[PDB]
Amino acid sequence: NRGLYNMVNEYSQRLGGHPATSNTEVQFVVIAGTDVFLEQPCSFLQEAF
Amino acid sequence: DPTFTERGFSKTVKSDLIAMFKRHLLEHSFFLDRAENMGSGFSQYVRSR
Amino acid sequence: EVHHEMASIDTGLSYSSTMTPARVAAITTDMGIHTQDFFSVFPAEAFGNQQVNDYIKAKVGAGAPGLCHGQQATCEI
Amino acid sequence: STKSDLPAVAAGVEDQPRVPISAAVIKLGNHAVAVESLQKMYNDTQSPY
Repeated sequence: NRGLYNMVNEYSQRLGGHPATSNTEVQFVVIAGTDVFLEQPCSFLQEAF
Repeated sequence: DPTFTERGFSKTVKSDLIAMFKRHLLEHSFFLDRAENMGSGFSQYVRSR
Repeated sequence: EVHHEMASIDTGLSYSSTMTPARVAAITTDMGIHTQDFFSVFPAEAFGNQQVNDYIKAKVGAGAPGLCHGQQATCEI
Repeated sequence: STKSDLPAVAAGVEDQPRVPISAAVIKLGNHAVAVESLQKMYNDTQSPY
């Protein structure tokens, strides 16, 4: 709900939204990945394709 | 290609590698043969290959 | 152990850098059909009978050794 | 005044001697831009680019 520029800054500065993990079979949920590079656009707009 | 094997070898990555083996075997085989069919691709295709 | 500490500041106010996804290198997740079960999600709940519950669990709900497509996508309903 | 203060802003940055550097450059519109890839060092160290 917060300001736009705050959303955009947090978008790259931080992870979040509890994204699923990579290179695993069952698609676990991750909290502290070692070196993972996640970028989720569907979270910000709340839309599915 | 180092981008595929940056995470070591795991089941998901091995499966991606074998799928790409199948694709690339079916597509880019006997390259100079299709080099005649492509037409204007004459030199840039073979040079790139 | 050798240590080394650095400092950084952004000078201008407005944004000074932009990334862009340019080329799709690979598709990790397979887009196929893999329903996420609930009986591994909700193990505590159960029906009234043990007979009906066992029958239900055996008919439908029931580590994969090998996978040809990749990291399977959980489909939720 | 900006001209009177420019030596104060560059605290010895113009003083340091310059050396030629190897990098690809392109002309976009009016801006000259340097374009490069650092993947050699990360491929040498088996770390994710």
